[PDB]
Amino acid sequence: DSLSKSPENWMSKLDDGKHLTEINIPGSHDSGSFTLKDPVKSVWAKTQDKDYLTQMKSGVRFFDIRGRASADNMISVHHGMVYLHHELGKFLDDAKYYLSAYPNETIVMSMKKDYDSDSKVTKTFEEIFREYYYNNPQYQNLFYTGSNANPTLKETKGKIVLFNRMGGTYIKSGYGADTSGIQWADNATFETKINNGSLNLKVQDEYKDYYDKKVEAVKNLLAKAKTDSNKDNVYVNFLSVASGGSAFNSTYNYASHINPEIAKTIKANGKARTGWLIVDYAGYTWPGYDDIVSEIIDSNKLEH
Repeated sequence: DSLSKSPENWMSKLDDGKHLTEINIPGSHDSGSFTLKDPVKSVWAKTQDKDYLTQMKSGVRFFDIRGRASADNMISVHHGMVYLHHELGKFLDDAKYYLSAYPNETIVMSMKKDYDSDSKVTKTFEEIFREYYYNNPQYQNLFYTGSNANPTLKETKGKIVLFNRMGGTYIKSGYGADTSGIQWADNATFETKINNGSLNLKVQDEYKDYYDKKVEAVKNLLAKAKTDSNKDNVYVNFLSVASGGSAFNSTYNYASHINPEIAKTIKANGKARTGWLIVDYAGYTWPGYDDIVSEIIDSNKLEH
């Protein structure tokens, strides 16, 4: 069958000699926002209703973690100023649990500073993630720590690869893991070289677009990924969009229109390269529409 039909372990069915970059990977934008209940606040701050484990079960492999330093030893999951009711440890344990049960999957975890540190913090966000997470013995063996600039599914399987959005880091494994980090253009389609120029990161993160212009931005990067068999090029394509203050154009409303559309587009294109598509409300299905996660998963060509 399709890999779609077994989302809990689609990556085991792949040829693990593939570089993560050439794999078509579903990701979830602001992964930990599933905790929000508040109806008013969720319009704009909630982007997921499935928890970590359920996300991973539905086939999400890219996780968008944005945090705030709560204390010199602690990172809280945040959507900008909105606290998501847990620390990073929690994502790490769910992730460890899931990888232990499906040791042929890799998880790519993005890590970003999304709001000012608690007044008590005296360390930087990068130092705290590095010392109290990445180098913590608690999470020994959880992270990829190899020195390959462009790691393969075999080298990373059963692990978290850091996708570094902290800025320059002293961490040495993962995407953008150098003292230069990743140069991120605001609300843009852009391209930048990462990992001492080893990789070419091409991102569409135009998070303030309206429906029509977003679909277009997404499809434009989509059409590029499709004709590009360079394993040194990494595509990150965010389907997600900001809502703003009061309006009842929630992130969910935008998602219910963008997801099916991009999904129908991927299906039509068959088995062509998509890059990593980061989506809101991963796994939320609408009767009579194509599912974006499932469509992403199924675009992977099985050859070996």
